[PDB]
Amino acid sequence: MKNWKTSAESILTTGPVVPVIVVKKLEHAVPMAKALVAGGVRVLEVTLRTECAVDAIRAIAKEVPEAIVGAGTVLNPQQLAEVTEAGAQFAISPGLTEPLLKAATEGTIPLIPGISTVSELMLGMDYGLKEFKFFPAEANGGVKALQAIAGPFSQVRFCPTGGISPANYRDYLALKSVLCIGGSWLVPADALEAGDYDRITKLAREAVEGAKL
Amino acid sequence: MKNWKTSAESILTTGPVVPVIVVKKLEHAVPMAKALVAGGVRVLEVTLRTECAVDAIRAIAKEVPEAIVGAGTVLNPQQLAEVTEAGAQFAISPGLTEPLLKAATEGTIPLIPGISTVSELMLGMDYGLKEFKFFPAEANGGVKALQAIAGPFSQVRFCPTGGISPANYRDYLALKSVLCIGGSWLVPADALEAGDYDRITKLAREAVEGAKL
Amino acid sequence: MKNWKTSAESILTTGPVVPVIVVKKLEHAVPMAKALVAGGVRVLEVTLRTECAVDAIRAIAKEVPEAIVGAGTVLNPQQLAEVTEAGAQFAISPGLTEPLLKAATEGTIPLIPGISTVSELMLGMDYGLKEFKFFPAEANGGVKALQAIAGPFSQVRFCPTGGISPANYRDYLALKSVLCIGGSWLVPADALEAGDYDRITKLAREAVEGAKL
Repeated sequence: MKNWKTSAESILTTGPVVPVIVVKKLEHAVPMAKALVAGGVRVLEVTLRTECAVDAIRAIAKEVPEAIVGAGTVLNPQQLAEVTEAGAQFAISPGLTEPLLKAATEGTIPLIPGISTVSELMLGMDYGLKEFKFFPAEANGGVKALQAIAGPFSQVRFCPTGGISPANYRDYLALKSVLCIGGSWLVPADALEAGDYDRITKLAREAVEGAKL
Repeated sequence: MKNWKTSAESILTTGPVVPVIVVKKLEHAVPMAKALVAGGVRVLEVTLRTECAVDAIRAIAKEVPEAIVGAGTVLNPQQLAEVTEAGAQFAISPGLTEPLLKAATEGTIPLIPGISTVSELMLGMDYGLKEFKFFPAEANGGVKALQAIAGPFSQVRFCPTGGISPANYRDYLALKSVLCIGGSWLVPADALEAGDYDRITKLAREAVEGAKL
Repeated sequence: MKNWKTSAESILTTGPVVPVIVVKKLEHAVPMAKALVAGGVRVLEVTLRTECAVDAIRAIAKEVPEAIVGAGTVLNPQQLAEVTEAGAQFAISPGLTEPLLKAATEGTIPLIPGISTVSELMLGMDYGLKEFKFFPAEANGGVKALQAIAGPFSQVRFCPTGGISPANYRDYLALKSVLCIGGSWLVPADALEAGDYDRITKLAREAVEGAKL
């Protein structure tokens, strides 16, 4: 993608786990980010699901240069522009649309959009995309659905998200078409409150080590 | 929606159950409508699946003005225009398309379209819709699928239809994102054959009572 | 379809099984095709998943006149034009897109595109299509998903492909909405590589026989 200095591919190959973060209290954002990085996890997807999401991205971009912070739940060009202005290095959407694909490919940061069907995948491919999220992974029919969906497209790569846990992420990572998975367990909503970051570091370290072979 | 004097939201918040109606003999339409209204069920989806469907909508709008009569299985702008002219107060589609979303938003009655994936949901959201049918519910993976799909979208509301019955409607109604469900069991064929409209009134009454809490 | 001398329907009604072919070695294409025809299987889908695919289609169209050869994995107008020029009698795609639907209906050969949802089906129906692939059949939820999806569309017909084998093709063929199925087992990759043509003829004959009643 000519307008993207950082490729979507590089974002996904950084590590085997991309945490799907929901941040309710802004003050927890930076420490949380540092804790994840200290555990070996650098690509951070801050979902636009709370009022302070954009401000958390901005704060993490400024105070934690060691993170590759991005946005999640980007639903339209308007939000895409807002997270870009805030410093997102990448954007994730749970699905795709023509206006979002047009705005993203014309913009400066990579978009890795979710798909659930081959038709949706083909529409992203019409805009030159090769990297996608497979969301909701389990609900779309998990590993087997993903193996079927990917069968006719040898060059495509995914980051399945949705119902993935330490119990099954290895099943996904074993696939040739999968580069990494998205998960919510590295940052327990209740771990935030009270200032419990060592817990988060530990979980991240275990996620990374549990991913090998 | 600026062109819609009756909102899509008000159609779905009217009651917990929207009967999905397949009218084979025109003469049954009006008495069936009155019987459903007597039992407290007023939002009536007359599917464009039988030859007399548009005539039933027109007869119900004329003889049972208190019912909120609408059309179902609306597949394109041409059908939407026909049911609108016939007196439909709302239109339901099993899936969505851009010309259908465009024609609907340019028109006078609300469209509540079905979606099965987040991408389809996002395309509806680009036209500013917030109310959707989740069809076919069970085959799309039922409750869990809907819970995964709805997780990143806090403002959207659904009316799941497809495989819902007394056995499981409460499961769907309990979700925060669900306002009502679509079902076919309120109008049994044998009650019509018997002219036992009281059976239909009773079933509607039970559907509504069984939905509380 | 006015620009299609051969209807999409005639393609699907020719036989109960359409082999999904992956030809790695160009030299094996013609005798493979003759072996399938000798076993009673004429509609051949040569997928655009190998470098020699378009040449295989050309060689089969010229040399095995009793075969109805077409292309598979057609992803955009460019590929459609190319297989059209090489002699394909039909095109199959794993999903659909407006550009693909528009180029196909303006063209000379039938496109039977795959769908997974009612919205995808409706988009195809906006361009006048009545015949579709249901891909990936099993991952989409198999027979039940297909039954639910087709319930509101009495005129639509399908060719399910994806996870279908002798163990279950009968379950699909028994549906009133199914005209035939697509499968990969008649042409085992290892038989094509070695030139086991009597084996291929035998598998084809068993496929056809096992499909009755």
